[PDB]
Amino acid sequence: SDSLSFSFINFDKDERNVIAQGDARIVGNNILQLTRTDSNGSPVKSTVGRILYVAQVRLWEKSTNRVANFQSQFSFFLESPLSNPADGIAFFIAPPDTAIPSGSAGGLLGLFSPKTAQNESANQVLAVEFDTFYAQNSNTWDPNYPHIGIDVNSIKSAKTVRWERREGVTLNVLVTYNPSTRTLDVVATYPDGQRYDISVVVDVTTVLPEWVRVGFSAASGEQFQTHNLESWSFTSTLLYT
Amino acid sequence: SDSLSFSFINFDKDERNVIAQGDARIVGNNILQLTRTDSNGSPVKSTVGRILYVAQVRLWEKSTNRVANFQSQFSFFLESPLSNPADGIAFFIAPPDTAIPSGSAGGLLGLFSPKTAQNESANQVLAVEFDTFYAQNSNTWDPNYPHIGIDVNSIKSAKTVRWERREGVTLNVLVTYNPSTRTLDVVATYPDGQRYDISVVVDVTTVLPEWVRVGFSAASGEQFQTHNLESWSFTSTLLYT
Ligand SMILES: CO[C@H]1O[C@H](CO)[C@@H](O)[C@H](O[C@H]2O[C@H](CO)[C@@H](O)[C@H](O)[C@@H]2O)[C@@H]1O
Ligand SMILES: CO[C@H]1O[C@H](CO)[C@@H](O)[C@H](O[C@H]2O[C@H](CO)[C@@H](O)[C@H](O)[C@@H]2O)[C@@H]1O
Ligand SMILES: *[C@@H]1O[C@H](CO)[C@@H](O)[C@H](O)[C@H]1NC(C)=O
Ligand SMILES: *[C@@H]1O[C@H](CO)[C@@H](O)[C@H](O)[C@H]1NC(C)=O
Ligand SMILES: [Ca+2]
Ligand SMILES: [Ca+2]
Ligand SMILES: [Mn+2]
Ligand SMILES: [Mn+2]
Ligand code: NA
Ligand code: NA
Ligand code: NA
Ligand code: NA
Ligand code: NA
Ligand code: NA
Repeated sequence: SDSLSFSFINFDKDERNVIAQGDARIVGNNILQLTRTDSNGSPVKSTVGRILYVAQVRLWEKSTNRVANFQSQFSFFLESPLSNPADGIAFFIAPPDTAIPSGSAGGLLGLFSPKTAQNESANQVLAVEFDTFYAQNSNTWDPNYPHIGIDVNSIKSAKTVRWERREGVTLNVLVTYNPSTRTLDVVATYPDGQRYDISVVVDVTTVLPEWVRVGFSAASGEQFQTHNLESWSFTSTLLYT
Repeated sequence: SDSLSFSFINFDKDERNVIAQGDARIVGNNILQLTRTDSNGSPVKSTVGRILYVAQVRLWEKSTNRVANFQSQFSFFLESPLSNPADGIAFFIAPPDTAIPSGSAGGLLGLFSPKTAQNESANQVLAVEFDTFYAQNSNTWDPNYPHIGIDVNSIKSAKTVRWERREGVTLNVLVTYNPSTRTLDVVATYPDGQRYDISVVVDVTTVLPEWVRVGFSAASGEQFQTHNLESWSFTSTLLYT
């Protein structure tokens, strides 16, 4: 598998190529609703939902010293009646058998377990998070404001940028990885043009195994909001260093 | 799933995204060998092997009047000690649960059943075949020469072009479907530039279900040859009519 690409303009309730985990489901109006809702569509507490694309990605190959580039383009929106809505949505990459960890319904975003969430040697997760909940006596690892972060085997982001959450508004995101510069970059844009950029140097060959799956995760703990993925397109190609 | 693309520059023995059927196997030299060989690598009688890509393709959608384009580019070579090597290799599209039919190890190319092989209403197969065996008292449906054919729910090709088999030589093939003209085109070239073209008008929405898998099939009956797929790339995008 030297390359893979796919796109979802919207989401099909009869989709065949998506592994859904936890509370994730595709709605009648073709939106991927990651976190659980009640029967009126209102967000609920203590929920994780994730999706992965079914086909595995060859992220790198040691025998040929190849590493893949990738791009992930997606749009999402969040809704909540709360002044401190939680917890957030993330694009992520993990081993193919990745499953929702225990204790992840909350600030761990469905991605980490409490005992190991800040121990990089215990994890294999690369993620780009949109984090709306940052209370300093609880999400102690966060900066004290809403933020976009790049997470490298830890819920404490390697780097963040201050972000503004906008109730019901769709954010457009492009995540790219350049293996020649080992740079993971993120550009997020709201409809009025407000832009957010964050990037880190990261060697994926030390973070993740050779074969991975890619997808999204979201969670709510005591505070809550819906996490709605509208669309997603992904591409990856193995390249020589 | 609104688009899918993938590429195999060669074949990984540890590939994750290929469904292998029958005798198909990936060699230590990264070649997909569709038909069975003995302990010395010599081709044998009465064998079928097929592969499908794991991710399903949405080829069309009735309720929205969408139909997908597709392109499939691939290379293969055939080897045999026989004067009448058989039976051939085909790129094919079929329902996602497609399995090797009984009686298909021979001129039916792993694609059709003997009692229904020329009854279009009984089948759901679109294929581009490279057919090396054409004995008129046996493969009665074939022209009396080696040929490339487009098969629309029948082993009797809707159209063929005369072809020359070249022992051990790689043929490079591009198959494309244009939904706006309903045209399926095939262009095949040998390394010296010798070219073969064949095309048909076919409405895939009357041939195949909305979701399909794509792949290759090969078979040998009483006469035999190896069928070696070297590389394959595919793309499909679902579009409005
Ligand atoms: C009001 O909720 C805040 O205060 C509570 C009492 O101290 C905390 O338990 C609570 O933490 C949980 O919810 C948050 C927000 O969903 C989540 O990030 C965290 O991991 C816990 O699940 C929160 O700080
Ligand atoms: C010597 O093989 C030829 O003659 C036999 C007796 O007439 C046929 O049975 C035989 O047909 C089988 O093999 C061919 C070639 O592999 C295959 O195309 C066909 O479907 C049968 O399996 C062949 O004509
Ligand atoms: C971090 O994780 C490693 C690997 O699982 C473990 O051996 C180590 O004890 C952990 N360290 C801390 C400080 O928790
Ligand atoms: C062709 O197949 C159809 C559908 O399976 C069947 O009803 C019909 O009898 C067949 N026609 C033949 C064998 O001539
Ligand atoms: Ca947080
Ligand atoms: Ca034949
Ligand atoms: Mn954070
Ligand atoms: Mn034929
Ligand atoms: Na692939
Ligand atoms: Na909702
Ligand atoms: Na798959
Ligand atoms: Na995880
Ligand atoms: Na051979
Ligand atoms: Na006939």
